Amino acid sequence: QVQLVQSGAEVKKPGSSVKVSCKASGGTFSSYAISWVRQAPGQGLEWMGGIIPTFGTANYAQKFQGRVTITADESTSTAYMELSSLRSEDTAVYYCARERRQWLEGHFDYWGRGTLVTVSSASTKGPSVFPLAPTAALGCLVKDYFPQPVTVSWNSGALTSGVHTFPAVLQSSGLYSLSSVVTVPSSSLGTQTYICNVNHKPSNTKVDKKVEPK
Amino acid sequence: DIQMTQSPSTLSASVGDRVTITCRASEGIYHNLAWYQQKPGKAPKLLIYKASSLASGVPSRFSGSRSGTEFTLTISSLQPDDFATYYCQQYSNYPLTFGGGTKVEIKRTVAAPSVFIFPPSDEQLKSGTASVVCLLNNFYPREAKVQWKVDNALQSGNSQESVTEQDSKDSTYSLSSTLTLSKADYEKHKVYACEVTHQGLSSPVTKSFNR
Amino acid sequence: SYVAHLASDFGVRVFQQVAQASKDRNVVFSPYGVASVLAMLQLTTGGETQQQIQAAMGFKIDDKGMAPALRHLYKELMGPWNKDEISTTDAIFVQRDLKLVQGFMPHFFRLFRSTVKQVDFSEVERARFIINDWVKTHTKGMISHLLGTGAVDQLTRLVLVNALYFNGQWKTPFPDSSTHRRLFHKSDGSTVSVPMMAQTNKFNYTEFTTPDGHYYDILELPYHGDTLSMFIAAPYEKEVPLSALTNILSAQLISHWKGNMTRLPRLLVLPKFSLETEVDLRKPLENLGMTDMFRQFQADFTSLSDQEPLHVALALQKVKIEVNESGTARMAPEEIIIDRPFLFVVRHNPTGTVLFMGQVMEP
Repeated sequence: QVQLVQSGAEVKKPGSSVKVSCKASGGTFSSYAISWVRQAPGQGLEWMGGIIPTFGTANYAQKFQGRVTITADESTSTAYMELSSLRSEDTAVYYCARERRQWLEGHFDYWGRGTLVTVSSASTKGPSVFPLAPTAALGCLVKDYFPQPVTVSWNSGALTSGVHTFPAVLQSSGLYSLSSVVTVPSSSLGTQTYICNVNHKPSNTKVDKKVEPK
Repeated sequence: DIQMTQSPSTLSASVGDRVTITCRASEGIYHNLAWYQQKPGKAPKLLIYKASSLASGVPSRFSGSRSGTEFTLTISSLQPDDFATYYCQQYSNYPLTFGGGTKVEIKRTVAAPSVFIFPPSDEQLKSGTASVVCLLNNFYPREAKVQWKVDNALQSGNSQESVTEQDSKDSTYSLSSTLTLSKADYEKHKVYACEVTHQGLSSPVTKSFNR
Repeated sequence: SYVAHLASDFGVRVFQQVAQASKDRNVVFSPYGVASVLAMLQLTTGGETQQQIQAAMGFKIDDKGMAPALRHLYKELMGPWNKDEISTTDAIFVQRDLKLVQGFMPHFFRLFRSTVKQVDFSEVERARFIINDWVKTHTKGMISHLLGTGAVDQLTRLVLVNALYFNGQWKTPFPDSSTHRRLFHKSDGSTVSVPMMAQTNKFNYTEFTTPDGHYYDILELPYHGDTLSMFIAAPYEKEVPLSALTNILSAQLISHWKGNMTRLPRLLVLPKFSLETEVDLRKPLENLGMTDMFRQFQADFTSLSDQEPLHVALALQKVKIEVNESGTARMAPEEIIIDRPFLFVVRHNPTGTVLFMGQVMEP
């Protein structure tokens, strides 16, 4: 019945210090090691360090030396991980891992859900909606939005079939663009309305653009 | 530092097939190798430890073996729950290093893409930036080459690509390459095209517009 | 160094003959001890008997500079580093009335630099006493009474004894609080609850394979000042017998283990062991082609004495080893548990001398 509950997702400027917590229940906290593994978007896993709460002192990776600080409060039964001098390269999902074996720090059986740490640099800008006018295809281009995510729809839930919404792509400019497309009958073209509903909650932006052949 | 090399990067297989994925260490790591499974937007799950030992609650189809400094994870009969990314990890010396990863995809029939070219909106065209979108609809496999040609001159370093996850219904891929230029370079040039090279196409399909 | 390698090589070959006889039993042997005593016996021998010993050992003691290097090796192996950790003795007992060869005693003292002990074997109980007293007074009473001395007769004219005791102080002692009782898997499959000590440290660790293709691991355990060290070798899989490792043992392989080692972080669970072994060297030496030594008339000891037909009436080695927490935090990804029969080697690293070696089948 081992559970690992982590703190909420955080968005920070490239200053800066981010501290993620990990509540462990239920088992002996003092004896077993709690490690921190990170995962960049569309990339592999990376170990940062680990701690045996009774030891007091944590093990670290020479790559992150002078930045990371791994602590564990035995009374609170929560392990912490703070990362100083943050930058765009630190943008990753941070996982809390626990060892099945006593006194060792090697492989992990128990894993936490993950805490997303976004590193920007960006204001909190709304999305610029542009249409892609024309079996036939027509789209909806979402541009320069921050932060992620953005939920997009067509015909207000009316169309699920043949619709592809691509993942966000991050631009050189520190901001995102998305695209959405739909495969519809050409016969239906110019005779049926199509509208793309873009919802961006963090900045509270709701745009409903109509796509027509022009 | 022990470098973990995983072969292949991407693997395509059918349900009930035997799947073998390779891991390689830059130096001897004894039997101290762990195997993890990861699904999109989910935490990694340990399957194998000590190269061949099976973790608690993990099914029989999962196997592990050691061949010197190379380790292989075997799935005897591939199941619908098995389509995920797999990572190998070493626990011989610090730092604890993970592999590049091997995604296991559904084997489908070779499906040629439907190529569509979208010019920029006049709105946008006006706001100083121009975005030209090339759409590749429902194809297999994921391997596709998209080339941008502005007045028959090949482009480089000014376009961005985006791929969708393998579909739940037809298990096909969708790709979108977006060429981004200033409104002022858009307007000096005429012909805009995107050449698509794919297995399904016997000859590279090029979709062009004049503006 | 070259003589230290030759001496250890011969000694590991004698151990293999002792180990193959026991097979399922605990054995503690001194490869240097048997080489040191037979290097001394080479001086007493002549003809067919001398060439049998010289061929099996791989060296002649009268060759230059075999003996000065052998003396320099003892001075080296001995003092001032060993805090009464190791206690050794070599003794050649000969008949008191027996007329020795003119110029044997000054030649034996010139090369060792000790003497052949003279005792009267007609006084059987006093003769047995002096042999056991020599072992007790020189090994600090740590070695129990000899059982082989029961072969001492009136017709006895030549007795060979070599006794060694070792209980070394670890460089990093095992904590007493960390010593727990754990199951030990015997060769016959059965399990026993034995006290096992534990420590998390950076150990010199390596992996090798047997001819049949099986993995075996070697862990290096240093004693204070890095002078002495203990190697623990055992196959990875429990289905693999320790004999598969013992059958391939050599002084060159032990050096390869040391050369291929890498310092790695590990949690080591090793059992506490105290072994005492008295070996009749007759059969292990006869199996190595040194048959003449123990034959009534065939034995050629003409270099020592030619007054009476001489031959070895008794050849023994009694070794006692003690392995505990100390003679008198740390992070690790994997643990090593020595819960199956293992091989141990006590090595003197600056010269590569294999002082002790054995098999712990049941601690």
